[PDB]
Amino acid sequence: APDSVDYRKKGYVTPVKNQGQCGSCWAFSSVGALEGQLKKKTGKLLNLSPQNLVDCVSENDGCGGGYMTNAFQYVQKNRGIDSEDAYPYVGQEESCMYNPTGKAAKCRGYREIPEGNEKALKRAVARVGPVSVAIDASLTSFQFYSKGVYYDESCNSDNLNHAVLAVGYGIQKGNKHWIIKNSWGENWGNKGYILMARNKNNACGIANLASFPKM
Ligand SMILES: *C(=O)([N][N]C(=O)[C]([C][C]([C])[C])[N]C(=O)O[C]C1=[C][C]=[C][C]=[C]1)[N][N]C(=O)[C]([C][C]([C])[C])[N]C(=O)O[C]C1=[C][C]=[C][C]=[C]1
Repeated sequence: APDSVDYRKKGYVTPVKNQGQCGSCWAFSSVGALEGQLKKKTGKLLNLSPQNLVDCVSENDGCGGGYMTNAFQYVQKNRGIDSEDAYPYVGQEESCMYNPTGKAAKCRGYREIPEGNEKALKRAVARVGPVSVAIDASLTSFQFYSKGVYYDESCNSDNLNHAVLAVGYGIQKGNKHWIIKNSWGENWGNKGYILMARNKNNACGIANLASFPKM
């Protein structure tokens, strides 16, 4: 486990997407996680379908919200997930139309990080790859972030309200951080990314609800 790692540099990350006016962030987090592993396992990098999840995961609420663990279990039971091309994103709830022939991957379960354990989280990102996480993205300081390691005393570790993708970690000007991939488009934050404080008392609940798919 290095002191710094960026999976974008390793080609384990697809370009930044934009969920739009739909609470499908959980879907984008799941997908991002699957894409890392799929890349790690097969050597290819393609866009998996968040819409597949939105319409098909019955234990979740589509645009009204959901959990990544539910999304992972779905892919396992369904024995697959479609590629973005085979099931494009519409940003709206629709009936499940999973196309078996557009299948791009699947998974055989998932693994959760010990709640609140930033150490294990780092270990997971180092060992396995991009990890799905939930944070508190309610603060105005988060909405308008652009540079530097983000942090705010007002952040609530118990009000988890946004699922996001941990694609790395490092240290900038003395500050350890998490390299986070958002789904609000590229013109947001730093080209769609945000570096959030690491080892700063589990800032914004970064390690409270994290997991990764297993293939
Ligand atoms: C996430 O999507 N978080 N919400 C957003 O990011 C919002 C959604 C609103 C529709 C506005 N912003 C947005 O969509 O805008 C994009 C944008 C913003 C600014 C500039 C440009 C573009 N949805 N939240 C969840 O899914 C949560 C998180 C989960 C990981 C804990 N889950 C949830 O609400 O629970 C649902 C549930 C599931 C199963 C059983 C019971 C409940």
